[PDB]
Amino acid sequence: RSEIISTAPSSWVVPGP
Amino acid sequence: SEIISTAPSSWVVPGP
Amino acid sequence: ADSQIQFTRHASDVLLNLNRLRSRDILTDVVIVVSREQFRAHKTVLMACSGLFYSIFTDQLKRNLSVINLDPEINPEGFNILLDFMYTSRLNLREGNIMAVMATAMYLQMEHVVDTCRKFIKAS
Amino acid sequence: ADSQIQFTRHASDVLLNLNRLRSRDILTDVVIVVSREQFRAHKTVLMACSGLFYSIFTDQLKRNLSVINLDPEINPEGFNILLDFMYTSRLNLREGNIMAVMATAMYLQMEHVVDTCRKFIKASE
Repeated sequence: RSEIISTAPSSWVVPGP
Repeated sequence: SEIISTAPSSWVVPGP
Repeated sequence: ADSQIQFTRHASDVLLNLNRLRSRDILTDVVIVVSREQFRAHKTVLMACSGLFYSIFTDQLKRNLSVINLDPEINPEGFNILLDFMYTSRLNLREGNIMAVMATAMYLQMEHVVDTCRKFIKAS
Repeated sequence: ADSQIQFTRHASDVLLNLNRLRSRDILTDVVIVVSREQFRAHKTVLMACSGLFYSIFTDQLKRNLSVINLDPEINPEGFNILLDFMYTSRLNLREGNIMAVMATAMYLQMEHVVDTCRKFIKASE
């Protein structure tokens, strides 16, 4: 067990259309 | 310009 | 074997998506009336940033109001600037509105914004 | 025309407060039913993290539902882990659970999580 960091952006972005 | 602030919110939803 | 991963841009992507919902009027559940202006919002976001709004939606006679009227003394521009701040993190200030912004932040019980306003009265 | 001050910890403070509202059950507005289990949540938070939930609450016949049943095929421990993540930023992955965690993220249409599940079975035999 160990706390690691991810810089990954979310693939989910709410549209504006 | 766009200055940055590092202040934490002073508002904390109560835990009761 | 065991693990825990913290996504550092997650909070940020949530907030970004909450603001798109707002700007498309998706699941917004209250209108805040400030004199003759009206702002749609999500109660949970309001309660997550303002102590005043926490108390309003936590009073069980008000929890389920879909219109809230702020005190008549509250300024629409000051309110608008704080609402944008709630949904973006960005506090947009000018010399000709900074004190109204500060008054509004006091009322909405967002004291770190108030201190930032006061403290941003260096140059001046 | 504006001096703009960015509060770098605002988003996290907001997310933290949304979690307190969750665990005190304040303004929660939906129950997610996963086989046996029930999870109270805020619809807007769900919609802000998953396009599955966005497709659901964006359906006018479904906007106002207060209960939502997921795929019976879905694991309750997987969904609980994803739900805590959505509210905290922390994905708690075990060797024991990771299987279903990934099936859930996939179901909930959250690839960044799918990908860190794959990028996790690097520390694999």
